[PDB]
Amino acid sequence: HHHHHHMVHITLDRNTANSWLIISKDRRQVRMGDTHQNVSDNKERFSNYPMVLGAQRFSSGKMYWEVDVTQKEAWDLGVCRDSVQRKGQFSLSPENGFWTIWLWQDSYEAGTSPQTTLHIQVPPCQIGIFVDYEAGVVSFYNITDHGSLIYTFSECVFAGPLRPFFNVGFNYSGGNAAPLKLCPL
Ligand SMILES: Cc1nccn1Cc1cccc(C#N)c1
Repeated sequence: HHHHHHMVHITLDRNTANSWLIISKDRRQVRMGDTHQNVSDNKERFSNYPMVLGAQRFSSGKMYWEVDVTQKEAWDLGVCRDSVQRKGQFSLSPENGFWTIWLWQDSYEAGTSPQTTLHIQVPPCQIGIFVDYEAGVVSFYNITDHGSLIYTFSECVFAGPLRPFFNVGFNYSGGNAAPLKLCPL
C-alpha cells in the first residue's frame, strides 16, 4: 500500500471512554485500569466494554493511521458511525455501524456478521487503518509484514460521520494489560 501520505493525527476522546480506561496526557495511548478511574458517567461512555473513540470525525476524503498492539492478547480496531449504541450489549458488525478487526484467543477475525477468519502469517505489532469515505472502503494493513493487506470491507454504508474505534480488551488473564498506542507519522 502507498496510503501513508493520507496520514491523519488521531487523538482519543476521554469523554467516550469506558470509566476503567486510562488515556495518556497526549491522548495517543489508552490502557485498561485495575479499577474505576474516578470520572463521572455520561451518555457518550461505552458502558459494557473497554472501548473509546478518536476525537476526529470524518465525512469525506481518505484517512490513514497506525496503532501499536505489541504484547496484547485481545483488542478490536477500526472505525464506527458517530451514532453507534454506547450502553448495553451489542455485536461489532456493519449493520450496527462498525467496520473492525480483532484478536481473540490466538485468532484474528473481521467483524462481519457472522465473523470472517483472517489469514495472517506474521502476528502484527502495528496495524494500519485506511478509510476511503467516497469509495466506501475500510482496509487493514500489517505494518510488521511490509504493509501486507489483512482485510478490506467494500461497499460500506457508512450512513454518517465516522470515528476511529478502539477496544483495549479485558484483562482477566493478567496477560492483556499493555496499551493501544497511536504511532507517530
Ligand atoms: C463491572 C465489572 N464487572 C466485571 C468487570 N467489571 C469492570 C468493567 C466492566 C465493563 C467494562 C469495563 C471496561 N473497560 C470494565
